[PDB]
Amino acid sequence: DVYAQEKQDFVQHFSQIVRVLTEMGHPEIGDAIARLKEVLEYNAIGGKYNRGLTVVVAFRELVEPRKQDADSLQRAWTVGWCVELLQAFFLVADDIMDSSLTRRGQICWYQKPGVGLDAINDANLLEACIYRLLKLYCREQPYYLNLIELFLQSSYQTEIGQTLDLLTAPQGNVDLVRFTEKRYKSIVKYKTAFYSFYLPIAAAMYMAGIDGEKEHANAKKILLEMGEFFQIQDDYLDLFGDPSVTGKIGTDIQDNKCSWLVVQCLQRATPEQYQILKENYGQKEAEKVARVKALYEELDLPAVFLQYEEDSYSHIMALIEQYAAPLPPAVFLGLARKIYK
Amino acid sequence: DVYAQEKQDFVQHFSQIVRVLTEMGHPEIGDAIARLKEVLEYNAIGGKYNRGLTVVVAFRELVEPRKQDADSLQRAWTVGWCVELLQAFFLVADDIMDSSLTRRGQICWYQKPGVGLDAINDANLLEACIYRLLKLYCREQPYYLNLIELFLQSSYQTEIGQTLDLLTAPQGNVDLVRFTEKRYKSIVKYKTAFYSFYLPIAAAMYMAGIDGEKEHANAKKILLEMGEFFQIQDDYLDLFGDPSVTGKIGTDIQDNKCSWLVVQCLQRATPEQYQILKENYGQKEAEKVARVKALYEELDLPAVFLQYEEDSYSHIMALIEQYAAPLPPAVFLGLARKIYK
Ligand SMILES: O=P(O)(O)C(Nc1ncnc2sc(-c3ccc([C@@H]4CC4(F)F)cc3)cc12)P(=O)(O)O
Ligand SMILES: O=P(O)(O)C(Nc1ncnc2sc(-c3ccc([C@@H]4CC4(F)F)cc3)cc12)P(=O)(O)O
Ligand SMILES: O=P(O)(O)C(Nc1ncnc2sc(-c3ccc([C@@H]4CC4(F)F)cc3)cc12)P(=O)(O)O
Ligand SMILES: O=P(O)(O)C(Nc1ncnc2sc(-c3ccc([C@@H]4CC4(F)F)cc3)cc12)P(=O)(O)O
Repeated sequence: DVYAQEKQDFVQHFSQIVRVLTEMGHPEIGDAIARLKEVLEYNAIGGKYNRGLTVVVAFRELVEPRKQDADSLQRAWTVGWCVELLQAFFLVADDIMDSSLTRRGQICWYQKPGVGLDAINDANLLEACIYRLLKLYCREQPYYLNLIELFLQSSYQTEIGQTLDLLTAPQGNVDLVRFTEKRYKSIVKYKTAFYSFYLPIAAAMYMAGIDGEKEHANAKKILLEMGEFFQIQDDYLDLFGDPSVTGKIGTDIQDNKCSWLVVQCLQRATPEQYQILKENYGQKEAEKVARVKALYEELDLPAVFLQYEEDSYSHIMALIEQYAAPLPPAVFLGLARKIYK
Repeated sequence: DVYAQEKQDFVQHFSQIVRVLTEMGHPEIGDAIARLKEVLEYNAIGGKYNRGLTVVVAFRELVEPRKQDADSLQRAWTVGWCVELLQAFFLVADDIMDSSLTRRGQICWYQKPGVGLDAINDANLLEACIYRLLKLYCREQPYYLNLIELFLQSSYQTEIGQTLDLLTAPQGNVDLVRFTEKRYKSIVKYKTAFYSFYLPIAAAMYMAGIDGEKEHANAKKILLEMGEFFQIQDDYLDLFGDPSVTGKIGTDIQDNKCSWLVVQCLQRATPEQYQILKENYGQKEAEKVARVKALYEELDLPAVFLQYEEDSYSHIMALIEQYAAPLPPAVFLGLARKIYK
């Protein structure tokens, strides 16, 4: 299991990441750096690390082993951690915006006592640490500027998607008319697919000298289609998954979210079916949640998902056959096997 | 008035800034871009634009007029606007953290109805726009990477200071023991001086080919000492200024802030004077505010400020005489004349 082999060394490298981001020439800022230590430890640790590890795995698959020295690996781990800090920045902030209670089975940072909206500044420091790391480890490298720009573009794309999400589903203002498929695909593309699929692979490519605009265009065609499928999967499993399988528990309906399900549900309705969803979707009560689930069931939406999963598997295989070269197909396929739940 | 000459053209260029940051190949994100237009217009417009204009004025003073073509000026205006967007990013967010009501005599963005904590994402888009602008206007230039890194370093330094501020004065937890001078100088240095004084001049230098580590070290020695003085000035004027002069009205005492005044006040106290400040500083009531002001008065703190202003003027002149070369002294002096209130 190629990801499980690399994990040990990756998660150990965190010690050094934090040591270096807090390494004492200016004793005056001690107290803020301490706080920075605390923010990293609480927010970068505890996930599965899929995105970060994809950098280290791709790097191994993309570089000639002759050219995989100790330095090269330190940089790969670091850039991997950069991806993880990006995620930490987004999540700290999104949890504030969504009024979330927990994240990874523990209290969101901003809910922790004495933190509150100070978390906004903490999220910003998380983003800042990316560019500090890139500079400490990669300034002298020929791909240095490509990475800076790739992280920046990835932040912008994610923010644009978050904006589009916030527009599509305002807390307190339940409206289903703007839960369209065109709109769903866009949110997923910008809000998750880009930084979760494209970014880690693309960081790997750059680090191995692969900076062709055509090569990157091709990786991206594949990786976006992948990330779309994997988000639709999570939406499905949110409801119809056993929570032993998932790890979450499915609040998408109480939270009035733009899930793939409710979208597809919306397309397959006599006018009278809409009124039941208007009535039930978003409410605290549990009997209400049940009537929504029963509804999606009586529209054989599993059958619709199953069909989507077939077609999607076929298309992605085709893409990989057509556009992976000159990359090894196992960079894409290994990712798919790792994220499939 | 060198700043008043450049203002017209600078503020007109905003039209183009916004046109370009919202310029339609991807119709799917229309709705988020619209929102981006709205965020820029509300948050980048309405200030004095000192920081932004310092880029355009310095550029004129630093480049040989032969080499000040139409392109060169577009880039100067743009980078100026980049500074202004940085400010917009910080202020949108700081207003959330401080639970501010108004900013520039109007409702803070996050208080505007339908915005709320969505403003966090909006602040982030403001930061993102800097790097989009830098790329659209400067990618091909030899100073491109220096600007990217300068903006990033400036964000980090500001955030670190904001962290140190948040630590020093927690809303709800009034403690004066950590309002020390060493701590005050640090907050000002990182939170304001760097990005308000050093950054705009340094962006100008880079754009004119001045990338020496020694030249930048020297500009910075001057500009930090300047920014320190100008913040101490604002603290003073917050209380002892006529508000016809200032434009603000002095809430620093109700808001339990780490002002230069309260700091210096703390150093000049029998133990019994502290108890009056413990008692009065931070409270809603007005009679309480008065007893604080009366206190600072009876410690001849104007006399202490006056002395500080003399010594400070002398030191800054000395710095400029010693370290401005090979820059023209009028870049520093013009800045001082523009910001002195
Ligand atoms: O037990 P499930 O996972 O629910 C089962 N699924 C499968 N069963 C046997 N082979 C495959 S191969 C496969 C699959 C793998 C990857 C992908 C997407 C393309 C990718 F890799 F991104 C899509 C479908 C699913 C799949 P079903 O729901 O089809 O009954
Ligand atoms: O009886 P098999 O079909 O061979 C069964 N397979 C599965 N069963 C229930 N869900 C999934 S999902 C799945 C799967 C996931 C990803 C992929 C493709 C390689 C990749 F990860 F892109 C192919 C198949 C297989 C798979 P087994 O492998 O446990 O024997
Ligand atoms: O009417 P105020 O402004 O209050 C008056 N101030 C001055 N009066 C006549 N010349 C100068 S030159 C001067 C000054 C200018 C710049 C600076 C700081 C160095 C810098 F430029 F950054 C410090 C002091 C103040 C100053 P006072 O408070 O000293 O009575
Ligand atoms: O009677 P003057 O001393 O000549 C009087 N000057 C001032 N009066 C009250 N506040 C200030 S603050 C001030 C000032 C500010 C900045 C500077 C130095 C050049 C710089 F902006 F660094 C020098 C003096 C002069 C100044 P005027 O200029 O209106 O005639």
